[PDB]
Amino acid sequence: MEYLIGIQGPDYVLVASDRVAASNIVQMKDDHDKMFKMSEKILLLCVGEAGDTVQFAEYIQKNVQLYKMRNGYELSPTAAANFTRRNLADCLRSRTPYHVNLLLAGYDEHEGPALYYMDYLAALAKAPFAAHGYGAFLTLSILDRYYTPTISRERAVELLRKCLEELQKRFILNLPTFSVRIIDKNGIHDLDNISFPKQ
Amino acid sequence: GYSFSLTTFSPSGKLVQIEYALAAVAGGAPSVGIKAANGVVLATEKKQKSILYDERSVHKVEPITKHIGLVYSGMGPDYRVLVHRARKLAQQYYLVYQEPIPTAQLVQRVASVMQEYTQSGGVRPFGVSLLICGWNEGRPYLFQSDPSGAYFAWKATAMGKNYVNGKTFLEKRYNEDLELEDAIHTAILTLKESFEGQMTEDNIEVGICNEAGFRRLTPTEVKDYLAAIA
Amino acid sequence: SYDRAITVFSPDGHLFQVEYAQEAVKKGSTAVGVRGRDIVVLGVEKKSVAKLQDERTVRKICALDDNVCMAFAGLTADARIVINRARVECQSHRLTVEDPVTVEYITRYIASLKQRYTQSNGRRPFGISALIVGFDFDGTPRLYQTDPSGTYHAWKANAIGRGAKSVREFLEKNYTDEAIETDDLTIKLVIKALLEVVQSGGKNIELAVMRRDQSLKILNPEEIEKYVAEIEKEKEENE
Amino acid sequence: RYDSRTTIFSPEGRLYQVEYAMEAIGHAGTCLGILANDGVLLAAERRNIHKLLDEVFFSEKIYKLNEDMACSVAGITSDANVLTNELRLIAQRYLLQYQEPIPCEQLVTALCDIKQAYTQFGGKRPFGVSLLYIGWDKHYGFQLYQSDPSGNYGGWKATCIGNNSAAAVSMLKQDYKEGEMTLKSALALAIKVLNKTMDVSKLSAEKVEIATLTRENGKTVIRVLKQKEVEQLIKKHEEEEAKAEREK
Amino acid sequence: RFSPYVFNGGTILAIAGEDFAIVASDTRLSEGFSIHTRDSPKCYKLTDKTVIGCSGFHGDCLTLTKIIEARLKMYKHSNNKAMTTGAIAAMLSTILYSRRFFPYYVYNIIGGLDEEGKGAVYSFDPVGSYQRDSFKAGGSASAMLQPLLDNQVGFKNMQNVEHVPLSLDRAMRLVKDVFISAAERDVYTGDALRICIVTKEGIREETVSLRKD
Amino acid sequence: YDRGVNTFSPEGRLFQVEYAIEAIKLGSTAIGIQTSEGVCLAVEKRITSPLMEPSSIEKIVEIDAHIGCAMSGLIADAKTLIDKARVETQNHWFTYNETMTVESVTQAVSNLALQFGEEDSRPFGVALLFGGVDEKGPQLFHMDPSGTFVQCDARAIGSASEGAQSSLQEVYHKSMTLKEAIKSSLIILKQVMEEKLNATNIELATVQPGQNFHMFTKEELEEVIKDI
Amino acid sequence: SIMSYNGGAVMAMKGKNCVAIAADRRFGIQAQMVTTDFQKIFPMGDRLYIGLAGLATDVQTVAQRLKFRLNLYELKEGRQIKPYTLMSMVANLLYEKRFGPYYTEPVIAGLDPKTFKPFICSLDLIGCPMVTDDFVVSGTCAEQMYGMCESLWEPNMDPDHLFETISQAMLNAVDRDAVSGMGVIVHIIEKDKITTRTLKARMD
Amino acid sequence: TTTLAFKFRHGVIVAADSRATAGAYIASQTVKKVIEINPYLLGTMAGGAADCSFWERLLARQCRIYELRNKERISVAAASKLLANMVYQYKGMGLSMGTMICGWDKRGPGLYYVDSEGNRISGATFSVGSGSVYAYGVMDRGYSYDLEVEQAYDLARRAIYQATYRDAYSGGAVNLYHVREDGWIRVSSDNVADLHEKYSG
Amino acid sequence: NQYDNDVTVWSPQGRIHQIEYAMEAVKQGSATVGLKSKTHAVLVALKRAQSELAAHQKKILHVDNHIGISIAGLTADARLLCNFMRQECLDSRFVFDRPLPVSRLVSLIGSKTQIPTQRYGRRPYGVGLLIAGYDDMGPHIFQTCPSANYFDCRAMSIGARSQSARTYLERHMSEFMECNLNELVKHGLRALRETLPAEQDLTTKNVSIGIVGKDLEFTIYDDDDVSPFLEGLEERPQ
Repeated sequence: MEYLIGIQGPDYVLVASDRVAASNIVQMKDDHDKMFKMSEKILLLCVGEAGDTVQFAEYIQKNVQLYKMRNGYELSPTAAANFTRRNLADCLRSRTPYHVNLLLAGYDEHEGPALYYMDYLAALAKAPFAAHGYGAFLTLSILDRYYTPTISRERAVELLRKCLEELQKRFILNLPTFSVRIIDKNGIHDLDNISFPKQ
Repeated sequence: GYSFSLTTFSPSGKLVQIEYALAAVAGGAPSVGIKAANGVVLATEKKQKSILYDERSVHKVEPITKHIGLVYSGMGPDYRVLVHRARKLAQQYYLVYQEPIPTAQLVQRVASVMQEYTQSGGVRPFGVSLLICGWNEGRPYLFQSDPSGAYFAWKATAMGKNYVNGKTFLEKRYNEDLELEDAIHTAILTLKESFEGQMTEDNIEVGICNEAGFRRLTPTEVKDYLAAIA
Repeated sequence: SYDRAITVFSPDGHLFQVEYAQEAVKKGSTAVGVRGRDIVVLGVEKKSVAKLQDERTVRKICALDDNVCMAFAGLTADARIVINRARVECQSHRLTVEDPVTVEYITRYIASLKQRYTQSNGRRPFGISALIVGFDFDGTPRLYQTDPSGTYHAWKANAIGRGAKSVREFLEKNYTDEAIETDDLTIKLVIKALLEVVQSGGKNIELAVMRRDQSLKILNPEEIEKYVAEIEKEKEENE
Repeated sequence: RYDSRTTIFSPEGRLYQVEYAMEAIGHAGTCLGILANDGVLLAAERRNIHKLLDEVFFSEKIYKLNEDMACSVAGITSDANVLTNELRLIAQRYLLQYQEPIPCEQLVTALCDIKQAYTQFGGKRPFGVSLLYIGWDKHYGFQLYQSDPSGNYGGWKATCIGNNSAAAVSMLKQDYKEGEMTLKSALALAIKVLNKTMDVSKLSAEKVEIATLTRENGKTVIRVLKQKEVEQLIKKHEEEEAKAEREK
Repeated sequence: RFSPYVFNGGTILAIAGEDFAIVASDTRLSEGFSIHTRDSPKCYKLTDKTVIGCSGFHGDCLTLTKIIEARLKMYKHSNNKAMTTGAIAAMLSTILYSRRFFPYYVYNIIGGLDEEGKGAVYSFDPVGSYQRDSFKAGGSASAMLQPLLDNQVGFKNMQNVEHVPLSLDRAMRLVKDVFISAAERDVYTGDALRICIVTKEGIREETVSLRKD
Repeated sequence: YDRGVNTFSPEGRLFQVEYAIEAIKLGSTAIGIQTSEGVCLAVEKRITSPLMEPSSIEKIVEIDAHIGCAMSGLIADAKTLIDKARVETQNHWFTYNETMTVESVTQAVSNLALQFGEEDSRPFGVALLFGGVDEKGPQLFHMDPSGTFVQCDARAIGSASEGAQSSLQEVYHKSMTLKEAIKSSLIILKQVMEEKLNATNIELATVQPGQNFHMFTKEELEEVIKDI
Repeated sequence: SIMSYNGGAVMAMKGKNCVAIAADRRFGIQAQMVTTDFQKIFPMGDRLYIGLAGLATDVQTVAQRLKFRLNLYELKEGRQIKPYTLMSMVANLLYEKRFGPYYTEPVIAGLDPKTFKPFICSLDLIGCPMVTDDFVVSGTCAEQMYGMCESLWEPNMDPDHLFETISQAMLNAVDRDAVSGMGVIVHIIEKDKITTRTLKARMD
Repeated sequence: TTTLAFKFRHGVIVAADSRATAGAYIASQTVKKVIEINPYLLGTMAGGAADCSFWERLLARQCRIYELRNKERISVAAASKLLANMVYQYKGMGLSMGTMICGWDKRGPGLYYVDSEGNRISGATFSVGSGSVYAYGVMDRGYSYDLEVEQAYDLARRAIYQATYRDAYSGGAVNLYHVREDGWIRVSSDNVADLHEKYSG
Repeated sequence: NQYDNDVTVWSPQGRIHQIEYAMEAVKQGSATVGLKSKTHAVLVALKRAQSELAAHQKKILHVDNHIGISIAGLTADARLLCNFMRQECLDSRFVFDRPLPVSRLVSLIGSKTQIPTQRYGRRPYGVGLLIAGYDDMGPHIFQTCPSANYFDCRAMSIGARSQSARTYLERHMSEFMECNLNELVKHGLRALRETLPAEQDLTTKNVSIGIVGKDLEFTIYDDDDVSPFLEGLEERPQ
């Protein structure tokens, strides 16, 4: 339904979710949060069946915390992404399948920043910028029009401003407020909440 | 009165219910096996207790596949059980890989089976030491195992009564480079060294392993060969 | 009636292996632990560096969560298994009700597991006794200890291992009311406990702290030298 | 007196089978690994050096386990096969789950837990086998570890096997090195250790075994080296013995 | 195909009084377009202070009756005392939820006295919810009976009519008239009426016939 | 000999149960007295260290809102039994909307007070006192490790229970009052204890039909102590 | 189809003394692509590759499972694997899910470990092996690659003409294909070395 | 059927109707939907009766066991979490349950929303049922944080009146509960016809 | 004596001493006497206490509307067989919708108790049941044993010093058959008053009497319908 965008930079990962938790007619929650802080430099976003999102939050979040408290150091984004893909692929072929759409944002001391991209059919992907829903389409046109691998973080924020101005113009949906993180050499820094008065 | 049984170590030494199983193995029938340049020859010592017994019923030299010979020195009823295990296991390998199983892999898995039976604590181990050989990938092999689950690789070895004397003779007489026939000759020599002297086409039983495959020889060619071979 | 097995009583009403398994703890390394009012601190003795290897793997003080801290005595393998189980228990509790894990629940888990582990058929009981320190409810400092029987038993200070009676007896003569906080006096209290240790070698001391809000902090063998220097200064001022 | 099983305690509280497993360790092959950066080594003594073998296995104590790790072993030999198959299966499960090589410490603790589960449970024979660890990771580099039948594991830089290696550990402390990562120096040191500690007169190369592990450009290869360099290592060490008798 | 359900019908009435519980029901057991019998009382006396009626699928009514009697004996033979009414209500509710994914297609009414000695009617549903009400009509004749009880017992939709509490004999005349009026129009109703009355002194029964068509 | 739970004696008897009854004796004492006004109950804590926090050691626990308990012997067998009772009470309220009466509580506990079996584990090492108020007024209940449960009017357990029962039968009759039974109990406590009686040694647990909630006395127990 | 959910095309062609394997780069949902760098050719030991086309989840899971059993086999036995051994192993791995099948069409391309003998085979979604001598193809597009490879293959081919032939065949068949496109990776291996090239394809 | 709940400065307002029909046939008019979990927890009945009753009774059981094991009153998020983890074990098997969880917390007020679809969220205002959108309209007209007590009472009373006025599946007595910091309290149980006479003019 | 340890081991004389030790464990229970008329079966037991303040341990416990049992021996096995007994009652009450014949019930008890007397791992049950019931052929008084050789009688008594009770049954088994309930019950306690030493008297609080009749449901009594049964007695002939 909604979509949370995940731009890769040179040394940062620009993720941006929504704050909407509507139920088939009405907007129940207008300050929702879908951001799941796994560890000090690894994030996770989730869109799918809203009974399964909390379950993935529990399972993946807490088991990565379990690895951290066990061994003594933080995971790579790649191993965590593969752990998630393995768990979705295993829980797919059961009497209880899982239907969400994930995308992974991490940061290594060696590999630097990292973006991953899931599916409800449990596929790994190493993308520059991802898509889900219908904001998928409406972001991907402009975002593939104006991408440069050597882009600065302020140009990325400006690009997100511009794309959101295009999102508020031709949807059926409402989508009032978008929350935004950023990952650096330090960790997870929350930027300001990005809302728009329309007219 | 200790060890007793299979769950504890000794105060300082080793496992008594493995050492006694090896003792019962050493109290078994003599046998010899020699790895030559082109083949490996196995041969046993099979005397019937009376003149009543038949020599076309029970067979010591036993193939596991068409290219793998295997003999023992010990107790037949356990020998058959572990052989049947090796048969089924080699067939499982041929199910999975569609390829004849290598003798090292057989020794790995048969050794794992025997070591599993030495695991504590309700069954006894085998009273069976094996001699596994075959011509896999040109170079033939010769693998001796034991009831403890371990294994070796020999040029020539023996198992049974007076195996130390047969081993000193195989150290003396045998060497690295012979033919299949010369290995047959020195194998019958080291078998006749420690057996009783009344040795016919029936008291011994010989299987060879060509590069053309395993071959279990007949009393016809045995009496053709062993009719005063030296 | 005999030292075997764990299942039958004595004729005068005892369990031999319950009483005997505490002796493995009682012959074990010494590790103390006190609570401040705001900062809780503990440490083990007998680092025993044998000159040719690393010692970052032999660390006897760890954590299950960011809010709880560990110690033990007795043999190390049972401590390894119990802590590795307790991490997963803490994380399963976190997968349930979303609170930071209370020290009381995880001590009930560990002692309960240890006891129902003991009651079973021929399982050798874990000859350890853990020290479980945390400050969760508005930073209320708590530390409980365990037992090979599996009895959690809440204290204010603690001392186990070799010669634990004397080391606890020092805290009887040390622990007045106005200990903390006064964090510096809690620091000097840990330092006086380490000076009152059975060997007090000065370099074999390893201590770790928690200010009830921060993380676990491993100190440095120069700050502790200053602490021993000012403790000897206090001993000279007593003269 | 209070013998019978592994479980439960003898009243001290001490143990029966851990001590007797170490006394089972002591009468076995001697191995060692050395302090080295940019590489690490293993040494081993050939048991059963009788002339009628084949040596077509290339490896009798060494087991190149995952890609970048080998392990020496000592003790009851079939239990070593039992543990090594399972340990390869553990490492390969980790690689299946994460697509990352195993960083060796959780591997070591997993095998220690496998041994420890047979220490507590009853009535089972605990593994009377100690074994070594060499390997490389992304977090510490070249590493050395000592497994024990108790389930305790020691991170060493110069390791210890039983009664045939207590004098080896004494020579390793009295001739301790630090700072030199040159592998040939540590190989000469190991040659000296096996020259004194083994009772082999003049150190025949058929009674020895040496395996090394170096880091090459992305690969972390394991070198089970052959016999001729061992021969010239013997000649080098005996030339050093001539250098030692220069003081006469 | 095989269907697991069939509609037997039935009509169950209950009235909570000042100190009494009246439960009455017809005894017709029918199926489709035929009559199996003209004598099958849906009412059952559990204790001295508890009467249950069960309509709907007849086999589940019988089975549920037997299981309820079993658990009554279990509670008494464990705890040396009989149940109250609401305890039986909670127990029946737990059973009906215990077969959630294959339900009993059975309407249920428990009437009886509380510990204060007053009437208490617990209605039910085929899935297992319940509540303490004064009067319910269960079965196919539910809608034919509920608004009249709203008229008389509840005095609803009336002006300047004060609240007199319901006596016993007036309630008896009410039950006779409502079953005659419903038997005139329902097809799952007639030929008899089994009226059970719970007092503080025991259980009274009374059989009033009806028209025979 | 006698070596195990699966072997009788030539005269009786277990000979494991006997050693459990012997293992009652090691514990600290506790005294409860049934009075129709309500059940009073007492215990000794036997504090070792000043570091030993006194309110942390549990002796009176709360099973139901009107049901107390007291333990005597191994702590953790008692904790298991308290856990099971806490489960089972709630199930009884669940399936019946009412309070499980205390005799039925004790039948439920004594169902597997002896279900000891290692094949097809050991018997438990604690005796328990149950105090509560059912419909028939207050109830005071005394069980054992052997599951032989009976009602007692004023039972004493544990160490020095002999002279406790002696001086108890010396002072008891049927028509006692509340505070008189309280002071009569704590007299026997300070006769059987070794330490000076103060606010940290003992604790009381009083349940009344009109005062069902809070089966405990906190630091008014100081005032009850100073009246002797 | 279910095979046409993520697209896919894998071509292998046997040369004279060498063998070449190529695949597409596009990954995405039914009409919406995602990325251009999806790996479908995986190295399994030295001088022995495998190609996978079909559902990408089964592709990655089957590749990791085969890597698992492959490493266990090559560490139980120090020699490297022969290609027929790989073919029987893959057929066994597929046939274990007889009624729960993965959705893929594996293609194995490798050389002889002792000689330079080339080898091609391809399998079905239940484990039916098939060895040929000219070429094997898999994926969503089939008939295009069949027509092109039956049009342009010769029996004895120098590696340059083998490379250019598989290049033109893949480029034309992918340009006729709709759901699979967006660049081509080419692996040409031989006894001496391993060559990997990427072609300038139509990105439409 | 229509419930709502909204929290403010002085605790939480909980109100609902009491009509529970059987299709086009009204079963009752006096179904007490707001299930009393504890002296400190209150759940509602939203769509399907047996699921709401059973699983909230099981939640009350588990809360009592938690309190007796930890000597400590349970938090609200804890209850919503346990309820969602219990209900999620029958996903797809056809349970209808859309209740709300209210209670006072160490963090203060507590308001969560648990579905049989497992849509565990917090928030400030909620309304469940068929005629819930009517209540959303009139409440989000009348919502603030700084309301008074009688203001919130008349607000929720107006809200349930509007919801039962327009929808046909809603009616009966209007219950009205109020959560405080110490404990909840029933405010009133008002019939619709009295409210129509009172508010109509 | 090394063979007198376990149930499985046959003796070299063939006598399982575990069974006889279970018998001697049964003999340390309370006194109880069961006896029937043609129409009424009455079993009467004796209570004991731990102390003076303590209550008396009950012996006669309810089972079913036409079945009630006495007991002597262990209490855990008693309630275990009680649960099994009630289960066997209500199972056939559920299936067949009839009350059970008593004989097949006690055969079920014997088959239940056979397996803990033959295999290893469970001790034989120390048990003292006296079972009174009503099938279609009237009252039955059965007795049990730990050897599962259940006996049918007309009048038995088990427990400590029950031999004087047995001799009383010998000298009044001709007289039991014709009388009505009242003097039958006072015959029962004129066995129980000889199950005691003569320097004390059978009181109220120590006795319980259970009557089940061919038209009368099984009912236990304690001091209150028993004070009517305790009158109508003479002293012992001192």
